[PDB]
Amino acid sequence: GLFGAIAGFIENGWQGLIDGWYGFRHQNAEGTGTAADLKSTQAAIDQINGKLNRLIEKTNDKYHQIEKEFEQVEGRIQDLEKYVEDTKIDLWSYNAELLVALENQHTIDVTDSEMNKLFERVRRQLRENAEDKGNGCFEIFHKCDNNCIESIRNGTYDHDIYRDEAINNRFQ
Amino acid sequence: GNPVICMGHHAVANGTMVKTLADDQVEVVTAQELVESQNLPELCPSPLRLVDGQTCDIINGALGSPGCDHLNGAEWDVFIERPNAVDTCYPFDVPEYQSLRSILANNGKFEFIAEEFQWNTVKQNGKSGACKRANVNDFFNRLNWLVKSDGNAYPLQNLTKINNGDYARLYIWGVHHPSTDTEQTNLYKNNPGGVTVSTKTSQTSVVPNIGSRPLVRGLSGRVSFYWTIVEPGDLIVFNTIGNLIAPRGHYKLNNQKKSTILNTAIPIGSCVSKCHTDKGSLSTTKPFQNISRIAVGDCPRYVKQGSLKLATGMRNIPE
Ligand SMILES: CC(=O)N[C@H]1[C@H]([C@H](O)[C@H](O)CO)O[C@@](O)(C(=O)O)C[C@@H]1O
Ligand SMILES: *[C@@H]1O[C@H](CO)[C@@H](O)[C@H](O)[C@H]1NC(C)=O
Ligand SMILES: *[C@@H]1O[C@H](CO)[C@@H](O)[C@H](O)[C@H]1NC(C)=O
Repeated sequence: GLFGAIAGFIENGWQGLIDGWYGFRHQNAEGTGTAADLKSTQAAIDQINGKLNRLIEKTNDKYHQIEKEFEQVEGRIQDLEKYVEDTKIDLWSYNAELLVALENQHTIDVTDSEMNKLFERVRRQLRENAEDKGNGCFEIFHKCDNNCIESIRNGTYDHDIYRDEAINNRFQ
Repeated sequence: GNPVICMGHHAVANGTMVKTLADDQVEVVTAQELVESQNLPELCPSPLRLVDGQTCDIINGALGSPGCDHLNGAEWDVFIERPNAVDTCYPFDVPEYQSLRSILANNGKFEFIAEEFQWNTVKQNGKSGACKRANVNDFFNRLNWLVKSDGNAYPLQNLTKINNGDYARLYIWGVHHPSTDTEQTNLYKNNPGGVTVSTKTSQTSVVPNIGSRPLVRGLSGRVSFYWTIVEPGDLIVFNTIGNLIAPRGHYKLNNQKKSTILNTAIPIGSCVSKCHTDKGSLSTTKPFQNISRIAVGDCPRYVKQGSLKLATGMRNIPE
């Protein structure tokens, strides 16, 4: 992907994460947990279902067309009919082939992008209280119990509360 | 400082391979197939109107061959024409066969209108052993076989039908080809015969065609069938010195022709679908199909590929 998160600095996905596309995994003094992130999940899903909807409905409402099957050759007029139908099928096959390749390259970049937005969002909440470890993980330089963790996950973490503690841990 | 928080994404054990611009095989968590490759083994009678020709193809249905009375008055979106249809009448050909079959199929109904043609002194309603109706000699019930009077008299014929109705008319008429000059003379007196049909805007003339021909249904004789479309305000004139297979009237044309024909053996069933292929109906939401190029109605687009997977999820990287 263009952003290098999925199959990049996140080395793999989590099979244990079964209730969202993206989420958080932590370790603090009282244990470990895995929780889904709803916003990032929903953003990815919305952009993909949108793709699907535009796609699945075409309108190809055709009735009287031309003959496409022949028992014996007749020459000029029949050649032209076969050539017209064969030309049409190749162009539509090309269109289908290109369409799916474009859509898939985009889908993969969107999902890598959303992973990156999620990581960047948490990086911004954490301010000077944490350091990027390089594998999609932050080392948090202050005590962070289950309520603290959940405040990071739900967007209410207030970096000022723990800054003095974290600054002192980071540089001495 | 020592607690750790990690941002991640889901994965499953075994994902689906897709193609991108770059790669022929990328594994993603989910995908959706965009090519329909399954069909129903039946044709759906709803919501499009299907009419089954059964033993008649559409040309025989129009001519009124034995076995085709069930098609009288019939209206269709799609005429279903069976590969195993069979001629039940006098051996015949249509010089522009596919063009007439197209016009009938497109038109979309068999709405026949009887007219009376006051043919002079010639004997009407000729029948044949090659066109049995319930073991009785008969003919195309939409055509009228004319022959000489009992006292040898096939005079020049000259009748006109004027169109002052609010719809175009389709007249189907024909020309009989004896296999000897002896046959010619005992049927139509004169030799050669000849038909010429005309409108304000056109003109046709057929010279009958005498010669030995292979036996079809026990006969060497033939009928060549033609047609004439007569718009409102125009007229049709029939001229004969012999050999005319005359019309009993005309078919109505719709102003707007929106129907078509599908040649298939597939049985009509009980399902619902608006997409019909010659391999049967399609019941799908997919945008493409590889089942048949022959497809009628509201169909996915036909393509050569057997499969095209659309990714509906991210790269799958398990563990
Ligand atoms: C007189 C007439 O119009 N119809 C007769 C035909 C035709 O004269 C020939 O088929 C023309 O080639 O000949 C028959 O033997 C037949 O085929 O059933 C008897 C039939 O009554
Ligand atoms: C019959 O032909 C005559 C002349 O040959 C012509 O005046 C007349 O209009 C024709 N009648 C019909 C009904 O076409
Ligand atoms: C359509 O695709 C399937 C696989 O998706 C394949 O097995 C089948 O042969 C294809 N049909 C035709 C007519 O090519």
